[PDB]
Amino acid sequence: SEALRQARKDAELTASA
Amino acid sequence: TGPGNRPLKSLSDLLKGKQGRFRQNLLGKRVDYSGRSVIVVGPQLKLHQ
Amino acid sequence: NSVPGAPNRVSFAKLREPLEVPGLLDVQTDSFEWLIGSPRWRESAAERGDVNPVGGLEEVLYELSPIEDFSGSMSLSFSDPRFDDVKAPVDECKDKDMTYAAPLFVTAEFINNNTGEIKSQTVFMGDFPMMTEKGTFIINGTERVVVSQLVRSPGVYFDETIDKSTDKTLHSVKVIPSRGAWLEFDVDKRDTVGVRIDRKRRQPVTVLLKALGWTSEQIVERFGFSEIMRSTLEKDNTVGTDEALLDIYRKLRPGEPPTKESAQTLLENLFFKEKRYDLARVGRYKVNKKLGLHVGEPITSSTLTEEDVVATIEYLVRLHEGQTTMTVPGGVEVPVETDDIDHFGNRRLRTVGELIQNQIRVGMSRMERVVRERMTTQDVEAITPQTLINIRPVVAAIKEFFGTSQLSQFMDQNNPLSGLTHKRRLSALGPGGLSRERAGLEVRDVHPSHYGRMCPIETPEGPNIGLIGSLSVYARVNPFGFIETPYRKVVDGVVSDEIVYLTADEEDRHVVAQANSPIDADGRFVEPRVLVRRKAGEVEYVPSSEVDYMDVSPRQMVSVATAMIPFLEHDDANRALMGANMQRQAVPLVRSEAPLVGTGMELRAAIDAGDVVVAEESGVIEEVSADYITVMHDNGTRRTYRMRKFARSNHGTCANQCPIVDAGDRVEAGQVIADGPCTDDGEMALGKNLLVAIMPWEGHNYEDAIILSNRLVEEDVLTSIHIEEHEIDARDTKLGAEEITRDIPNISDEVLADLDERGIVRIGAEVRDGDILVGKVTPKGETELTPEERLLRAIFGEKAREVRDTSLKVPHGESGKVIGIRVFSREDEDELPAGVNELVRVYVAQKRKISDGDKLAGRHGNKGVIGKILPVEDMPFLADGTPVDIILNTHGVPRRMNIGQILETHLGWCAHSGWKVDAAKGVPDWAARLPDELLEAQPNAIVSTPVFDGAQEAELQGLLSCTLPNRDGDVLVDADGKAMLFDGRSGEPFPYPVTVGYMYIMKLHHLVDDKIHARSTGPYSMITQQPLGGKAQFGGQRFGEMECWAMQAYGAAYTLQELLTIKSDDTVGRVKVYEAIVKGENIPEPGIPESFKVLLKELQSLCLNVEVLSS
Ligand SMILES: C/C=C/C/C=C(\C)[C@H](O)CC/C(C)=C/C=C(C)/C(O)=C1/C(=O)C=C([C@H](C)CC/C=C/NC(=O)OC)OC1=O
Repeated sequence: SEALRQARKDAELTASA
Repeated sequence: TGPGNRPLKSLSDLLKGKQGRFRQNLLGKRVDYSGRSVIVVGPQLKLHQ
Repeated sequence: NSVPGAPNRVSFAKLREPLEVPGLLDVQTDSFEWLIGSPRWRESAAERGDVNPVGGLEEVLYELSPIEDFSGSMSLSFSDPRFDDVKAPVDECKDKDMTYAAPLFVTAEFINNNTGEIKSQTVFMGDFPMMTEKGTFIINGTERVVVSQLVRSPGVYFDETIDKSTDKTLHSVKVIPSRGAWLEFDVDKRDTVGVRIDRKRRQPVTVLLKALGWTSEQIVERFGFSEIMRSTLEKDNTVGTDEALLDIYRKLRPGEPPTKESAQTLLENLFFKEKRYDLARVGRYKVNKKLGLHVGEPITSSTLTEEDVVATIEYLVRLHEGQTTMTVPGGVEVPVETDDIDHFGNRRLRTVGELIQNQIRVGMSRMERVVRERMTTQDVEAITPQTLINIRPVVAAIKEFFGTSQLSQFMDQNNPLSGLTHKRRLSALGPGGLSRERAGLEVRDVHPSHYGRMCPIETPEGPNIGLIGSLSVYARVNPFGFIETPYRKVVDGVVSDEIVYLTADEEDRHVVAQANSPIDADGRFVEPRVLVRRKAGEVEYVPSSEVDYMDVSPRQMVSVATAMIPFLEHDDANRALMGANMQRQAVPLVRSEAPLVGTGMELRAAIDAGDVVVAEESGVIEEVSADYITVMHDNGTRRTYRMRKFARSNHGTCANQCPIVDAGDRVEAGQVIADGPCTDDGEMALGKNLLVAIMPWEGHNYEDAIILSNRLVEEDVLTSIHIEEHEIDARDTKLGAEEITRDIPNISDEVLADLDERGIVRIGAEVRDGDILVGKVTPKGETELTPEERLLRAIFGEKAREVRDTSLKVPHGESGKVIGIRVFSREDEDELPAGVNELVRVYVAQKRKISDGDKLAGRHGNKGVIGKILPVEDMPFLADGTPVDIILNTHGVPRRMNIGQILETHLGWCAHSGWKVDAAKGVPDWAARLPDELLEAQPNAIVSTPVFDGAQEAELQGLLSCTLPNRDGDVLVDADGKAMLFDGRSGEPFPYPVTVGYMYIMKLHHLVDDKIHARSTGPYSMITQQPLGGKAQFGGQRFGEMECWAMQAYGAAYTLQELLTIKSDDTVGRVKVYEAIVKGENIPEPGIPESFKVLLKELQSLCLNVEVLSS
C-alpha cells in the first residue's frame, strides 16, 4: 500500500524531456 | 553525442577547481625546477646538510 | 623425484603426499581447447562423463542456427567450425609483428523455407588467434595475457534481512538470469508477498498464479501450510486469470492500452520465450542443483517454468516459515537456508574461452541482425550465404577484444616466475565485474570457502587488496567456472587413496580434518579427538570416526610464489605478502645461481615455466651450439632447438638461454636441456647465497638501510642486462617525404662519425645520452631569414638547407653498445602504416653494475634500499679473514615479526658448513624421526623444506651443534649461531658473538636510474605554457597542495610566489629570468599567471560581467 512512493517519482522521470 | 561511449564537457566542466558537493584532491600544474630520487642516509653528514 | 634432470636436493619431508603437482597452465590450455573443442579436449571431457562434448563454437552454432526471416520463408544454418593452420610460425609472427592466428571455416548452409534448397558453403570466418604453447597470445608480435575474471554466477539468491524496526526477518530472492529480467519474492512487513518483479515496485503472488493459470483453490491446494500465501489470497483483491493478466500488463507497460492476447504473448516472451530471457546453461544447472528439480538429465532450456517458480515460492515461504529441508514433488528435499554472494557456490569464474565466446556472441548478434536485414532485401532464389555473410563485425570484435581490453594485458615477463604468476591470476574487476569503489570492502575479505582454492596471501598491496589474487596450487577448475578441488576421502577410520575433485558446496555437506594428522600408517589414525573444518568453516576435536575427507596434503591453501618461502609459517602475513609481490619483481642476473635452501616448488615451477627448454623426446644428444642444439631422437629422427639469446623482454631484461648439456650426452623426454634466465641447474634461481651478520654497524644500517661490500661489485654478483629499444618512422609531409641520411643540416663531423654511410649509426658503437641515433631529415619550409643569420651565411658562405634537421638522438641517461638494428622500408615492401615509408628500431644494452640505492630484499618481505657500497677491507669479518657479505639491522626484525629470516640464516650457515651427526650412540633424539642421510652433510649441498613441513628449531639446534670445520680445526660459529668477529676498521674483536649465516636474496626491478631524475628547463606545453612532465621525457616534480598550504604555514611567501609565477605561467617572465640568471643580475618581478587569465576569459565567456578594480 505504501509502495506508491515510486508513483510520484516514476511520473516525473518519464515525461521529463 | 559522438563516437566512443563517453560523456560531454561544457564550459562548466573546464572549471579547474570546480568542486561540486565533494572536496576531492586538488592536483594543480606540477611546477618546474626539481628532481626526484630515492633517499639514503648521510650518517657522516651534519644536520644542516 | 620423478624428474629426469632433477638435481639432488634433499628435503625435510616428514610426510608423503599421494598426488603430485598438476599442470599449472591447464587453466588456460583447457579453456582454450574446449573453445576450440580440440579432440584433446574431446577425449578429455569424455574422461568424466560429458555425454555431449560440445565446443564453445559448437554452442554458438547451435544457439545461432538456424537463420531465418521473420516471414519464415527462408532458412540459414551453420556447421563445422573448423580451424585452419596458422599462417606463420610463432617466432616469425612475433618478429615480423603479425599476430599469431589461423583461419576459420564454417560449414554454413542456407535453405529457402518456401521450397527448400540447400545453400552449403565452407565460409572463411576469418583468421583467428592461437594460444602460445606457454598459454599466451601474440598480437602484432606483441605478447599479451588474458585474465580470468571472477563473477558470482546467476542464481536463485536468498536472504532475510530482519526489519529491526519491525523485528522481522525479511526473506527475499533475486533470481538474476543472464540476458534476462529480475524478480523478487519478498517477505513483506505485512503477512504478504513481495512479488515485485522485473524492477516493478510490487506484486501479489495471486496475480502471478491466476496469471500463471492457477485458481485460489489450486494455490491453497499447492500451498496449504502457506500462511502468508493464504493471507495474501484473502487480500488478493482480484479474481480471474485475465484480470491479473491485464493488471500485470498495464503495470508493466504503464502508459499503454491493455490487450488480452498480450497476457500470454508478453509474459511467455518475458520469461519463457527463451530468445530474450536466458540465464546460462550453468545457471539452469545451479537452479536444479539448488533445488533438485532436474535431477537426472543434462542441462538445457534456459527458459523458465512455473514448476521452477512454484518450487521457488514454496522454499521461500518455508524459509520464512521455520524449516530445515523440503522435497518438492519430483525433487529431493533441499536444506532450508539462505544464500551467499561471497561464498564460491555462487561465485563462478568467467574463463578465457568464456570471455571469447561472449565476444563471439556479441559479434554474431550484430551479424545475424544484418543477415536477416538482407535476408529479405537480398534477391530471392539468387542469393548465396556468401552473399549473405559479413565477417567484418566479428573480426572487428575479435581485434578490439585482444587489443583494447583490461583483461587482455601485457605479459609481464621479467622472469619465468612472475611470468607464471601473471597467469593463474584472479580478479573480479572489469566489464561485468565491479569497478573499484563500487565494491564494498567485504568482497576483499577472506571467506572461509576460499580455503585451499584462492591463496589468501598473494595480492597487490596497493589500493586493490582483496580485489585480485591467484589460485591455490593443487586447485582445479569446474567446467562450470568453479573450483573443483581434490580431497582425500577417509572411510572407516582409514583414509582412502581416491582423490576427490570437490567444489565448495558439497564440501559444506561433509567433514574434512587436516593432513597433519596422526595417521596410523594405514589410513588408521591415532587420537579420537581431531581437528576438522566445519560446514560453518569451524574447527573442533572431532572424535576420529566422523570425518569422511582428509586434506590431500599440506600447503593446499598456498599460491605459487607463496609456495616458495621456507619457514613461511613463522612470520606475519604482512611482510609475507610484501616479499611475495616483490618476488615477482626480481630481475634476472647474468650468473643465475640457485639457492642452497628451498622447497619442492623450485623445479616444478620451471618445468611449467617453459622458457627453460625441455627435452621433448628421450634421446642421445647430437650436437650443441651457443644458439641451438642438434638432438638425436632415439630412432633416426633428429631436431634442433634455437636458443633465444639476448631477446629483449617486455622490460628490457635479457632473455638468453644457455644450453646445459653436451653433444655426446643422452637424456630423456620431458627433461631440462638449457636453463632460462632465472633458472639454475633446471630449477629457479632469483639471486645468490650470501653470508650476512645482523649487527647495527655505524648507523649505515639505519632503518632498513642496507650495506654492501665491494666484493660483489668487482665480482659482478649483481649484474643486470638491459635492452632499451628505440624506433622512429619515415612519414611523408606536405613539404615532401621524410629523409634519413648522413646528409645533415649544420652539424659537426665527429658527431657524424659512428653513423653508417646512410644515416644510422654502426653496430657495436658505444653511445651516450643525447648522441645521434639515426640521421633523419625533412623539409622545413620557407621563412624570411633574419638579416643576422643571412649575414652569418654571407660571411661564412653557408647555404639555407630549408629541410629541417629531424634526427634521432638517445634520450638522457643512456649508454651501452647497440646490438642489433631493426630496419623497415615501404620500398622494401615492408608493410608499414599509412603516411610512412621506412621504419627502424634500435637495440642498446648496458651492463648495469649493481649500485647504491637499488632495492634488495630477502624472501621474507625484509627489504630495503642499498645503503652504501663499502670496500672489502673495511668490513667486519671472520676469524678466518673471510669478510662478511652484507649487514642487516636487527631493529627491523622484532616489530616486523620476521624471525623466518633468522631461521633461514641459521639453516644456510649449517648448509654451507656441512655436518655429520654422530649416530654412534643410537640417534640424538631430535634426529629420531628425522629422515635418514641428513645425518651428515657435504658443505654447500642443496636442500629444501615443504612450507608447513619444515625443520623444527630443536632440529636446527641439534644441527648447529654438528658443524664440521671448514678447512682447519674451525668451528667458526657457536652452538648459538653467533660468532666472534673483527672490525676491518677498528682492528679489534667485537665484544660479543654475532648472528651470521648464508641468506639467499633477490634484486628488484626498481633500479636507481629508473627513478633518478631532475630538470631545470625543457619542452614547454602546447595547451598550457608548460615544459613537459613525465620522466619518459624530462618531466619533473609537481609542487601542489600539500607543501603550499605548507609554505603559508612557514610564512615564507616570496618563494611560493616565484614558484607559482615564474616557474609556472609567466610566458615572458620565464625567458626574462633565464636572461637574468645568464647575466648575473637581480631577478625580475613575477608577472601575472597565465591560467589565471585563462580562467578569467572563461568566466567572461560564461556570460558573466567580470572585472578587477585597482582602485
Ligand atoms: C579567475 C578565477 C575565477 C574563480 C575561480 C575559479 C572558477 C576556479 O575554479 C577556482 C580557482 C582555481 C583553483 C583556479 C585554477 C587555476 C587558475 C589553475 O590552472 C591553477 C591551478 O590549477 C592550481 C594553482 C595552484 C597550484 C593552486 C594552489 C592553491 C592554494 N590554496 C591555498 O593556498 O590554501 C589557502 O594555481 C592555478 O592558477
